[PDB]
Amino acid sequence: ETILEVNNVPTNATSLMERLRFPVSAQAGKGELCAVFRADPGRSGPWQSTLLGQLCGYYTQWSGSLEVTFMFTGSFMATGKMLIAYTPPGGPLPKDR
Amino acid sequence: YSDRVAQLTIGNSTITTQEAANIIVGYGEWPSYCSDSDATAVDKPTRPDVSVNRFYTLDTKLWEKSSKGWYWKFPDVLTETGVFGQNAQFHYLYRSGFCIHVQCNASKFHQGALLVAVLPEYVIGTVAGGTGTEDSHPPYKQTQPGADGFELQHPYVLDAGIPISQLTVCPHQWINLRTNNCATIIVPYINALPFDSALNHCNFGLLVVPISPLDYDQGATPVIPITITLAPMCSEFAGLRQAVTQ
Amino acid sequence: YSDRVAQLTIGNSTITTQEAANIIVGYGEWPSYCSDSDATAVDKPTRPDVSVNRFYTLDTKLWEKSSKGWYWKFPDVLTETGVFGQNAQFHYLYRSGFCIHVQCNASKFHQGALLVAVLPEYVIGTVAGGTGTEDSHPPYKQTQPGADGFELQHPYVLDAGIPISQLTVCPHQWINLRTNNCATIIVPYINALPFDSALNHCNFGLLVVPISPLDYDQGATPVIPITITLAPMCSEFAGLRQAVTQ
Amino acid sequence: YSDRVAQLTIGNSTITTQEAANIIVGYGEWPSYCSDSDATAVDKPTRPDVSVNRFYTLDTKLWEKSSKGWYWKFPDVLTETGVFGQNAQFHYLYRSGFCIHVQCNASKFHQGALLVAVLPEYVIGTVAGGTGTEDSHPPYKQTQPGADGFELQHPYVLDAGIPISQLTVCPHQWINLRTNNCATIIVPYINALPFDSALNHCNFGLLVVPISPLDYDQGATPVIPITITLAPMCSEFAGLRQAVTQ
Amino acid sequence: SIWYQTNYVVPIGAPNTAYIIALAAAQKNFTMQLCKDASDILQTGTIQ
Amino acid sequence: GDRVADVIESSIGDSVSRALTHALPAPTGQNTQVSSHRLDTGKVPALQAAEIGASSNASDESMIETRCVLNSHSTAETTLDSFFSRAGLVGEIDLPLEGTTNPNGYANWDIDITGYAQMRRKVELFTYMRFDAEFTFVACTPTGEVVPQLLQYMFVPPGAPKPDSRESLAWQTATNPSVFVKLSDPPAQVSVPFMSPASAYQWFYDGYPTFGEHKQEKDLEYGACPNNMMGTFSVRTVGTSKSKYPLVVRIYMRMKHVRAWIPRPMRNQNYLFKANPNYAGNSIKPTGASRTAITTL
Amino acid sequence: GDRVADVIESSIGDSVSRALTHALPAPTGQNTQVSSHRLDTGKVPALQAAEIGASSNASDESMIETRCVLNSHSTAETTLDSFFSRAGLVGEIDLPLEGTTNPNGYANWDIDITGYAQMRRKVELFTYMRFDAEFTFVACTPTGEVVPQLLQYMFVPPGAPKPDSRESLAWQTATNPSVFVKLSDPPAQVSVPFMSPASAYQWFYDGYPTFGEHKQEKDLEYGACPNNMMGTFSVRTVGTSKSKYPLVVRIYMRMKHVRAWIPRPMRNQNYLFKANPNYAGNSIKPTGASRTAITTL
Amino acid sequence: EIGASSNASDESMIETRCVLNSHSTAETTLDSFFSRAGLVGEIDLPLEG
Ligand SMILES: CCCCCCCCCCCCC/C=C/[C@H](O)[C@H](N)CO
Ligand SMILES: CCCCCCCCCCCCC/C=C/[C@H](O)[C@H](N)CO
Repeated sequence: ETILEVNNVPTNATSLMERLRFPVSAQAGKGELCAVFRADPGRSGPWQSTLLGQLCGYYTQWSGSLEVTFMFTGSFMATGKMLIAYTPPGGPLPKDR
Repeated sequence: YSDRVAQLTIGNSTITTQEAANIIVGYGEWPSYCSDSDATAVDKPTRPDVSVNRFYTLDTKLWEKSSKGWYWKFPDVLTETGVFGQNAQFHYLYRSGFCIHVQCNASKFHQGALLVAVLPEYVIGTVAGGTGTEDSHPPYKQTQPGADGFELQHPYVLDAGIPISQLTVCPHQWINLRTNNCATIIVPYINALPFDSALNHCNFGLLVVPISPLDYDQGATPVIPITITLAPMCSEFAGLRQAVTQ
Repeated sequence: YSDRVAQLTIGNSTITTQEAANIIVGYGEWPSYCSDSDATAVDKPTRPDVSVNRFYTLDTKLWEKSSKGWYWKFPDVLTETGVFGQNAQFHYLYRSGFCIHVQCNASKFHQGALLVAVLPEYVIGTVAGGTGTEDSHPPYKQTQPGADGFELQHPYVLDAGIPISQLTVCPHQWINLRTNNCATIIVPYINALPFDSALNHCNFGLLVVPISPLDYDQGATPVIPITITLAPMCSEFAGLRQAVTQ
Repeated sequence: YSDRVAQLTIGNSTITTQEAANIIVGYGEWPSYCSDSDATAVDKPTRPDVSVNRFYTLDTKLWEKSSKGWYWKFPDVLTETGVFGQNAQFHYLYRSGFCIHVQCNASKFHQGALLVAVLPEYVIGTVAGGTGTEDSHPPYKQTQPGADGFELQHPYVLDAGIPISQLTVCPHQWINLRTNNCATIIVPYINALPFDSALNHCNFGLLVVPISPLDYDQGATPVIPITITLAPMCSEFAGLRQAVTQ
Repeated sequence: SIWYQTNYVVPIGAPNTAYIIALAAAQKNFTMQLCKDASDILQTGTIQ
Repeated sequence: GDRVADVIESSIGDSVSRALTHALPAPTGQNTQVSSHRLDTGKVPALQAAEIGASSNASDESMIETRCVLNSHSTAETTLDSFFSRAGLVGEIDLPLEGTTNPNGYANWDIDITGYAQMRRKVELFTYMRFDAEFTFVACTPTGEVVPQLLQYMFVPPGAPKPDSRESLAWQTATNPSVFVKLSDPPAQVSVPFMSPASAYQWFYDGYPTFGEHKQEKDLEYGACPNNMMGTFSVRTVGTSKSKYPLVVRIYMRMKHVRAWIPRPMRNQNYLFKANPNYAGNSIKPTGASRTAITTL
Repeated sequence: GDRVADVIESSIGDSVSRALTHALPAPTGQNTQVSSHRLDTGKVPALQAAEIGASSNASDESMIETRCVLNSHSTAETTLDSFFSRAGLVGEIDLPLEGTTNPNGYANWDIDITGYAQMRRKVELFTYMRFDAEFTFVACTPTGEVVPQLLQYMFVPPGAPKPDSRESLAWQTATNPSVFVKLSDPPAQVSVPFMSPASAYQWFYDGYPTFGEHKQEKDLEYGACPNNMMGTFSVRTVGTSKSKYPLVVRIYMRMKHVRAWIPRPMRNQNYLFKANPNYAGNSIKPTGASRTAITTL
Repeated sequence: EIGASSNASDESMIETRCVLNSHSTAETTLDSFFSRAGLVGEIDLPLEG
C-alpha cells in the first residue's frame, strides 16, 4: 500500500504535502459529500502517487480487484460514521448519498 | 473475539461497527424462504438474491435536544428505492425479512439513549378531534410516510392508544450514547400469510424514539444525526404484472 | 407428434402456433449460464429467472405491399420494458440469450414471404452524402431504435455495404405465407466477452425483411401486421449501481 | 495476550509501551550474524554482544504544528556515542542490524500522524541552484548529520527527486496519535557487502515525517516531543587499527 | 465517492477539523500483461 | 466447472426457519438451588447491558445466599387456553317496540368483537390469534324479564343475502346456519371453528385493503382486513305480525383451542371506536396512578 | 419440504453450453455410394421446406442413380490457417523530403488493418477472430530504389508515449518494442501474439464505447471497440539531422494460429472509410454482373 | 499504523462468485521486465566541432 493523492492542489508548491490527505470536519448537515475520485489506476491523477500507479504505467493491461484503505487521523475523542461507495462503470457522479 | 465489534456483509454492501451491542435475532428465529407447505400460490417466484438483498441507506434524522421520536413503515420505505422496490412494484406478492442497522454516534461527553424497536402491524390512530368525538383517520402521508418517515404526534401514547412504556416487548435494542453507537435488528417475515402486497400491507414499523434526552455542554458539535439502514433477506416475489405504485 | 404445431412456455408466458416451421437453435448451441472459467468479474451475479425470463411483445409493424423491411437491435429493445430492463439499467454487466418469435398470418389467398434473420454485431452504415464523400454517422435513433424499430434506408445493401443476398448464413427462418405463419429463433449469448453493458453494446440485430412482396386481390383484409415477440434466457446481471439509461 | 502492549529488552536496556502497533520485522527477515560463506575477510571479528547491543537515546525533536519532518543516517548516529561507536572507530569493517523505537505521545484531545520509515541507501540531493543549472552537492552536515539529525529542505520530494507519496514501500510504521504512541522497526544488515566502513557508508536512513499535521486546542500542553531510540543487533567488527573519525 | 453517513462529532476541547489518509494497492488476483513505456518521460532536455 | 459453484453452494430456497431457541417443559415454577457467598474477580452476574435488548439473566442464587426451594406452583392458569376460555360480552342487540333503533324486530350486526373494552384489551395483547369459539346468546326484556317469545338467530357469512325485512325471504336459511330459541329456554350455545382465509385473525392491519389512490375519501378503510370480517348476524321476531314485547339479546364469546402469536403492548387509553385505535388528544392520561414526589410514597 | 423443490430441481446456473451438434473428421471429400432406381410412396428426399431455415439435406445418391466414387480430395486448403496465412498489404507509410505529408522523417500510424480492401474483405467474412500475427516491413524509395538509410520502427501500445518529434525522447524504447533496420537489409519480420483484452478481435462493434448522451458530436465514435485498437506505429529517420532520401514503408500482415467464429455476409460495396461501413448512396451497385433477360444467357 | 497492507480479501467484503483465474504472472517478472533494450549512450564523432 502507498499514499493515494486524492487531494489535488499545486498551490503553492509549498503546500504540496496537503495532497496526501482529506479534509473532514463537523458538517452541520446530513450526508454532505466529502470527497470523490476515479478508480482507474493508470489514469490521471490520484493513483499517480501510488507505487501501483507507476508500476501500472509500465503495463498497458491489468486485471483484478483493488484495495483503498482509509486511515482516520483525528483525535481519539473524535468519532464518526461514513459511507464509502464504489460505483461501477456506467452511471454518473452520485448527486446525493 | 469480542461482542461489540461487528461486521455485516450482505450482497455488495458492508457495515462496520466498533461500539455496538449484540445482534438481536427478532423472535429468536432466523429469516427463511417460504416452504412448499406454507405457500399457496402456484407461481414460481423470483428470488433475485444479491441485487435486492443488500443494505439501503434511506434516511438521516437530526436528533435535537427536544425531539419526540420518529417511525418508518416497512416495507413501504424501499418501494421507490433500488432494484428491490422495482420487484415490489411489478409484482403482487412479496416476502422478505430485514436487517435494520440504526446508527447514531456522539462523543464521550454527550449523553442520551435512543430506543430502536420493531413493532409488527403498527397501526396508527388519530387524535379524535382533541375531544374524542370525531372518527377521523390518518392521511396516506402518515400511515405510509416512506423515505423521510414521520414525526410522532405524541410519543407517550404511540399514536395508537398503546403505551411506549412497554414497547420493549417486541424486538428492540437501545442506543445509549455512553456504551453503544448503533443498534441492529434482524426480523423474519412476520405475517399470517406466506405472501402479501408490500404496497397495501406493511409487515411492521421501526420506532426510533429517545427516552433519555440528548444533552451536551457548549462543545464543538451540536448536530447529532441518526441514520437508518436496512437490508432485505430471503426476498421472494410472485404474481407478475405491470408497474404499480402508491 | 407433428413438426409445425408448437408451444413455447417461459416463465408466465405462453405462445401457441399451429402453422410453423421447425425451431432453429441458432448456431446449433443451446443458451447457457456463464461458467466460473469464462467469467472474470468477482461479483456474485443476480439470476432473477422467471421475472425477466419471459415473452415480451414489443412491436407490430404493418406489412404493406411495398415495404423495405425493418430491424431491431438487441438487447436495446427491452431496456425500458418490464423487470428485465430494470435489471439491465441498475447493472453494468449483463448476459442473456433470446427466444425470438416473429409472427405474421394471412389467408390462403394471400401470398408473400418474410425473412427473419439474427445478424450478430449488426453495425449500421450511412449513405455517404449520396456521392461517397462524407464520413457521416448514424444518429442514436438509427443504431439504437429500441421499441418501434427502424425502417431500412435500402434493403438490398443492408445499410452496411453487406448484401442481403447472403443473409441466410447467420441463423434465419422464412415466413412464407402459404406454409408457415410464424418464425422462431433461439440464440445463445453471442459475444467475445462473458458480460457486456447491454446499453452501450448490442449483441445482435433482428432483420425482418420481405423478399417476395405481399400481394392480395380485392379481398376483405388489406391490413396484415407482423408482430415481434422475444424472451430472455439464462439472464445474468452484475456490477450493481444506480439506474442509468440511454 | 495483547498486540499493543510490548516490551523490548536488549543488553541492559529495556523499553516498555502500552499503546503500540505490532512490531515490523523489516523485510520479513530477522537480523543475523555473517556466515562463513558470505564473509570474505579472514580476520576473526569481535562480537562484543551486550556492551554494544543495547538501546541508545540519541535525539528528541519538538513536533511543532508546522514541521517538515526530519531524518537520520545510520549508522553515523552512534559513531560518537557509547562503546558501540568506539568499536566502529577502531575498526575498518562493521556489521549490524538495528531495533529502532521512535516514540511520541500526546493526549486523547491531540491529533496528528507521523510516518516512521527505514529507507536503505537514502542518498540526498540538492536544490540545483533553484533553477536546475548547478551540480552542487550536499555538505557533510547534511549527508552525515549524526546526533541531532537534519530537517528536510522539502518533504514532498524526499530531497532526492523521489516522492514521499510512496515511501511506505520500504519498512515503515505510522504513529497516529489517536491509536499508537510509538513505532518499532527491526532491520537486518541491508547491504551488498558482508561488511562496510560504518563511517564512510550509511546502510540506511530513518525518515520521521508528519503527513497529517499535529493539532490541538488551547489546552495545557503545546510541547510534543518525538524521541529517537535505537539498538544494534548482532554487531560484528573486523580490521583493527587506530581510532579514526569523520 | 465518500459521504458522511452521520457526522464528525467532537467533544468540547478537540479540533473541529481532522484529516484522512488513503492508502492504495492491488488485491492478490491482480495481474499485468503488456509492457509499454512510462506514460511520462522525466527529462528536459539533456542530462549532465 | 459444471454447474456454476455459486448455485451449488447457494442457500437460496432454504425452507426451515432456523430456530435460535427451543421450548422446555415448565409444569411447576422453577425450583431454587442453595447458594453461598462468592468473592471473585471476573464472575459478575449483576452487571449487564440493557442496550443489547435482552432481559436480565441474573438469577437470585447469585445475588443473595439462597436456600433450597422445591417449587411446585403450577403454570397452568397462565396458558392461552385457560386465559381466554372466559366468556365475555361482545355484543348487545336491541329490538325495541318503537324507537330510533331497529323497530321491526329485525336487527343486523356486522360481527365485531371490539366495541366492548374489557374483552377487547385482553384480546388486544396479541397481534395474531387463531382459535375456535363458543358463542352464547342471552335473550330477555330491558327489565330482565323472561317472556314467551320465539327468536331466530341467523349467521350470515360474507356474500350471503342480508335480511332487509322482518319477514324477508332470506329467513328460509336453506344453507347458512340459524338457531330457533324461545326466551323460555336457557341461553342458546354454539361452537364455532376458525374460519379466516389467513392462518390467524388480526386485531391489527397496518395497511389498506384496496389498491389505487387513497384520498381523504377512502381513508376510513385503513386498517380493514376482511380476513377477520366474518359476516353479519341477524335476528328475527319471528314474523309475520310485529312482536308484543321489547327484547334484548346479548352475545358472549368463549375461546377454546387458542393460539396467539406475537405480543403487543397493552392499551392505556379509552377505546373510542370499533376497529380503530383513535384516542382523545387533549385528554391524554398516564398509564397508571401518579404521586406527588419521587422521594415519597 | 426442506429445502424448497423449485430450487432443488431448478437448472439455474447450468454451465456447459448444450451442444446440438458435434464435429466429425473430414480429411477427404465425401465419398459417393452407389445408387439404384426407387419408386416408392412416403420416401421423398427432394421435397423440402426452406422456411425451416435449414439447408437441403437431399443427397445426390437419392436424386440420380450414382456410381461409386472414392473421393480423396483434401480439404486442407480450405482451412482458416491455410486461408489466412497469406501476407497482404495493410499499411503504407510515407516519409517524403518535403510535402503535405509527414516531412520530418517521423510518421505515426494508429494500427488499423482496414484501409485496404483486399485484405479487409477477406477478413470481414467473420465477425470475431483470434490469431497470432507475422508482420513484415518493406522499405524503399518512391521509385523502388534501395538506399543506405537506417530506419527505426517502434511499436507504441495504448497509453505509451507517442513521438512528437524526429528526435523525441520516446525513441529510447526502454520497454516498448522497436526494430532497427537498414534498407540494405532484407525486410524486417516479426511474430506478434494475440493481445486483445477480449477473447477475440472484432471487425464489428454494434455500439458505443462511452456512456451518457450520444448527440451529433460524439456520434463518430459509434463502432469503436478499443479491444482491437492495439496502439500506434512509429518510424524514425534516424536523427538527428534530416534524411537525404525519400522513403516509403509498406506493412504486410500474415495470420497464423487463426480461429474465427461467427460468419458474416461478404461486402459487395466499395469501402470508403476505415472502421466504418459507409457507402455511396446514389451509386448502389448489384453484388454481381447482370444480363438483359432471364431467358437468355 | 502497524505498517502492513490490507489483509482483507474481496470474498469477505462482498458476496462473490467462483473464478478460476488463469491469468499468467510471467510478464511481471524481473527478467521479462528488464530484458528490454534501451538507450544508455550516444557517442558522437563529428568531422569538426
Ligand atoms: C351463529 C353466529 C356465529 C357468529 C360467528 C362469528 C365468529 C367470528 C370470529 C371472530 C373474528 C374476529 C373478530 C373481528 C376482529 C375485530 O372485531 C375487528 N375486525 C378489528 O379490526
Ligand atoms: C512492431 C509493430 C507490431 C504492430 C502490432 C499490431 C497488431 C495489431 C493486431 C490487429 C488488431 C485488429 C486490427 C484492428 C481492427 C480494424 O482495423 C478496426 N478496428 C475495425 O473497427
